Amino acid sequence: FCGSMMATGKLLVSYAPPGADPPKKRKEAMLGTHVIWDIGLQSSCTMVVPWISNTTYRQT
Amino acid sequence: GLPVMNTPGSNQYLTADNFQSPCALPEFDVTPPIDIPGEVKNMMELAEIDTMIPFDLSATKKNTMEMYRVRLSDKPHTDDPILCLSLSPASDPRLSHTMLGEILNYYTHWAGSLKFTFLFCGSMMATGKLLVSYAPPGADPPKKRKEAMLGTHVIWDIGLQSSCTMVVPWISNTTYRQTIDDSFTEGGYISVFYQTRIVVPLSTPREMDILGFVSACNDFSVRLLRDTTHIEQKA
Amino acid sequence: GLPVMNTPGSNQYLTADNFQSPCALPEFDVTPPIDIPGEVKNMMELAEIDTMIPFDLSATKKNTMEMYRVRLSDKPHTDDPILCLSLSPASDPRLSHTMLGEILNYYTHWAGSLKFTFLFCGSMMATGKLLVSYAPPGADPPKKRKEAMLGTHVIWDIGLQSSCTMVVPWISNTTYRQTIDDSFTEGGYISVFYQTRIVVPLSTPREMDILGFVSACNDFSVRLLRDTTHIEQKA
Amino acid sequence: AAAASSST
Amino acid sequence: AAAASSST
Amino acid sequence: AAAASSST
Amino acid sequence: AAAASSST
Amino acid sequence: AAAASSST
Amino acid sequence: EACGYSDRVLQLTLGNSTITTQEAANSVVAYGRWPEYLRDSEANPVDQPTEPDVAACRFYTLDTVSWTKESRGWWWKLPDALRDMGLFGQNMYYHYLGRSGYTVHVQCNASKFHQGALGVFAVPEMCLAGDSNTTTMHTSYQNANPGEKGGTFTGTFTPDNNQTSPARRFCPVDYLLGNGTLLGNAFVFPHQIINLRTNNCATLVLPYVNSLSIDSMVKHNNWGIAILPLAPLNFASESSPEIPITLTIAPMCCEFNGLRNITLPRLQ
Amino acid sequence: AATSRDALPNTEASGPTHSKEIPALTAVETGA
Amino acid sequence: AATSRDALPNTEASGPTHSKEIPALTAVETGA
Amino acid sequence: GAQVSSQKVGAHESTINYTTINYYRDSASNAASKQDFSQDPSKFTEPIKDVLIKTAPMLN
Amino acid sequence: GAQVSSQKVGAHESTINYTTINYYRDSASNAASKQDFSQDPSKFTEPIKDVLIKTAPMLN
Ligand SMILES: *C(=O)CCCCCCCCCCCCC
Ligand SMILES: *C(=O)CCCCCCCCCCCCC
Repeated sequence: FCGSMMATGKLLVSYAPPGADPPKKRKEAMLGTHVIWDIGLQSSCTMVVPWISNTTYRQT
Repeated sequence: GLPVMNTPGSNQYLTADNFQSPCALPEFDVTPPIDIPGEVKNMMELAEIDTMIPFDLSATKKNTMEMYRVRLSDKPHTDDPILCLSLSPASDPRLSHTMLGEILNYYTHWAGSLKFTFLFCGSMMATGKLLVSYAPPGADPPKKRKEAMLGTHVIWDIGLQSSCTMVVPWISNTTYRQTIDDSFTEGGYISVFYQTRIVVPLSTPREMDILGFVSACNDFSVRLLRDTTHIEQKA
Repeated sequence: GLPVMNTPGSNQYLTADNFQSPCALPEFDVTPPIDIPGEVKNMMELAEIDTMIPFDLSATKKNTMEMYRVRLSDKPHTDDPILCLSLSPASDPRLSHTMLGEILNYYTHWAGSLKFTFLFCGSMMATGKLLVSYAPPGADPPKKRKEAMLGTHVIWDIGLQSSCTMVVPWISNTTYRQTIDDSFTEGGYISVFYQTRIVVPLSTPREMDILGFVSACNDFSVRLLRDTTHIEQKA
Repeated sequence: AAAASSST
Repeated sequence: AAAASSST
Repeated sequence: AAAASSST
Repeated sequence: AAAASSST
Repeated sequence: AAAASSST
Repeated sequence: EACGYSDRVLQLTLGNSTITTQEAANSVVAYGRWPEYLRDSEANPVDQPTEPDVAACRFYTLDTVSWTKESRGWWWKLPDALRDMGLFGQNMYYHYLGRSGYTVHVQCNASKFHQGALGVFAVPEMCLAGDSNTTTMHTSYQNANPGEKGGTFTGTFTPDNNQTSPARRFCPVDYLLGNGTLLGNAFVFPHQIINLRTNNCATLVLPYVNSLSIDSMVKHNNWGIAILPLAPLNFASESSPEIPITLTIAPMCCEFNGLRNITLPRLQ
Repeated sequence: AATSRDALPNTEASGPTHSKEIPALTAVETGA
Repeated sequence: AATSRDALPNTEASGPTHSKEIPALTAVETGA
Repeated sequence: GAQVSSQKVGAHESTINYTTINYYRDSASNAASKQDFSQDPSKFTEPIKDVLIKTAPMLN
Repeated sequence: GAQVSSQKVGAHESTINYTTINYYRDSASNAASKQDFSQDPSKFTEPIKDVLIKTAPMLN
């Protein structure tokens, strides 16, 4: 987050494994893998996208 | 005399009390017991015995021998119910006068698992598969095999072992249910269906009867003794 | 029979008595307890919990959410009171309906130390120092910081720790006080003042609220159980 | 007590 | 007393 | 009890 | 008696 | 009983 | 902590969901009891329970509501507010019986120049009062269970009078906690306060509470979540400030008994 | 030795089955 | 001692969390 | 001659006891003890000459 | 089966006792003993996940 120190906010970062309608609304996005990021002193937030695959390797 | 102070309850007569009292025939020579067969120690022993369910209380069949017979036939497969029953062992008209139902009407509360056994009374040449279901309360009461299938059930295959038992497991929110029709303590739905169909050869009867029995499991109990509504003395 | 002599009190019914009596449902199968969360053993446990004081029972504010809010402002220093309160935990209108006040109206007598906690609900940019006072009874009730200062007090500095607690120590002639307005067992005066003043920067609200809570200390007790006046059944 | 009470 | 008084 | 019962 | 009469 | 019956 | 750690900064993870907060005021565990599964000694239904675990015991975010100078308060019931939430709602409607605990995370951030205080209360058996003065205990199931969107408090009791065709709904006056008791005493219930100068979230861990080990989740709500403005929203000098409040809730140690066909409730 | 007020039997945990034991099938003609 | 063809680290099982350890929050300004 | 027995305690406020003394010579005067025994239903539920094993075919 | 306990003596004229005997089989018939236990209010007054030290900052 590169806003000012006086700016606050909560954001949600999502990952949805394939196979359904790609999320277009927080409601859908919420149902999969996610992190609710709270903006504050720790400037940054990390979301891990876990290896979730049918195949052992994916194509590039 | 010893100083005493009468407390409340004094001189009253509680019909459920348990005190001593003077004997009117002192030193009476009591006739001893002999060892009569068939002694009972608890009313629940009687509830554990199978008794026949009057499934068909339809207007022309009720209060007659016909009420005990569920007629089946070799007709083509259908997903419609052979019979539907509410699990209200004391209040449902079909269970209320069975020995289990009768004992339950002397008590306010019941709890435990029940078991329904069905007997096929068709000919040896008749075959068939039926499905016996129990649906815990709270959804649409089953009207089609498809719904009924989703709950507790047994697929009965007709053969040498004449009969089949389905256990209705104790599944309740409350620790005890009431012996009356009551939504808060509703028990669910029993229903029977054709899995495949009854099949007979030629020269064989195409219709036949099944009979049903209910009894209590060893985990069944009752409490709060009460008067029954199954007898009265109008005047 | 054993010679006995009935003493006075015989056949009476004291509602506070403690005797045995015959059971109307013998051998009833009692449903066991489960471990429900939140068990209480003594009513004083509830008195030790903080509940919000309706400080402003002014005519337009009473019986509304506003009664709980003590409004402050960034106005210049004054030695005049923000609020004044009598230490009559059961009878003063501001304390009488708090959970402490409510429990106290089921008892005739109280004793122990109390504690008032105040919460500042202004913005983080607002600063200020306030003085919270307790004056034991017997003199002119404080109307100016100068008087209030001379008794038991706490100077509260507003900052990260949002709230401040002042303890009102048990200071009494009698061993217990009455749960009613009464001069012989009067408890004194609680009052709040501005030590310096509330200061805000620009672009900041100049008025804000504080909230107050009361709870009992571990040395607090009550006695002589009685009916409350906080409920009735006219007809 | 022994004595407590006589018994029969 | 010992005997108690029977106990169950 | 022995003493507690005095007896006569 | 000893046993039970319990005492507290 | 011994104890519990206190005596004075 | 000399190596960094603090009361105000938490990370909660349940299932595939993680919440972070840098401005908490600790966490509350209701009555000091952490959610748990039903013990054999306390068990009642004899059938093998369904335990959805990560599929249902994760964080569901409900619809964000908006706090303003005129807001009087909001309420929700559990499990009702989660009845349509993914695999939790499905397991709920397929079974006769169910039990669950919850982690409730209320989210409301603002700025160093705003002010205001929200009281967040978890009430066991939160029976609310109806809108009628001619009949009692008459709010309809549909009106009593708003689902995820919840309901709201009013500052004024205004009695439904259409006697011919009654509203049949709650009329919860804020200073009476919608139930005839004074709001100032709701602090005897498990709670937290979101005071904008101090914190931006409230976190409550709620055990399963009831007079039964397990019950009908469709018929009965175990907990009520009540959020009321203890001190009104205020900012700089704007007469109409607004800030969002978001509710995220996670079922915890939830288990279900009595499987059958799905319950299709008439909710309108 | 079992008394009228002793607790009833505990339910025991049981899992899936695929065997020749047939508890469910019986013959009431026997009188049992 | 780790060679280019050694297998990579195993994923370890991990459960629910409610604590003050904050893996997810960081500050990339540090250069890490 | 006092008889001490224990109560099966329902809702609680060690084992609790109660005391009984018979005042009359005739046992018919005695109250009911309620200290009763249970039996198993076999003689009614399974009166068959050959013992039944529930997992095996009732008829073989 | 008698039960002997001591009275917490208020205004005085060794420990003084009183005696109780249960006459009924059902524990519901029993009087109330009033021999009750106290608990500490923690679960209501301090339901917080992290133990609080009163001399230290509630928030740190
Ligand atoms: C066994 O009973 C020895 C202890 C006796 C205890 C006192 C009995 C109380 C009075 C009983 C008198 C009997 C009346 C027929
Ligand atoms: C334990 O109780 C042994 C001592 C008995 C003392 C005498 C009891 C007084 C009469 C009690 C009769 C009980 C009435 C149901």
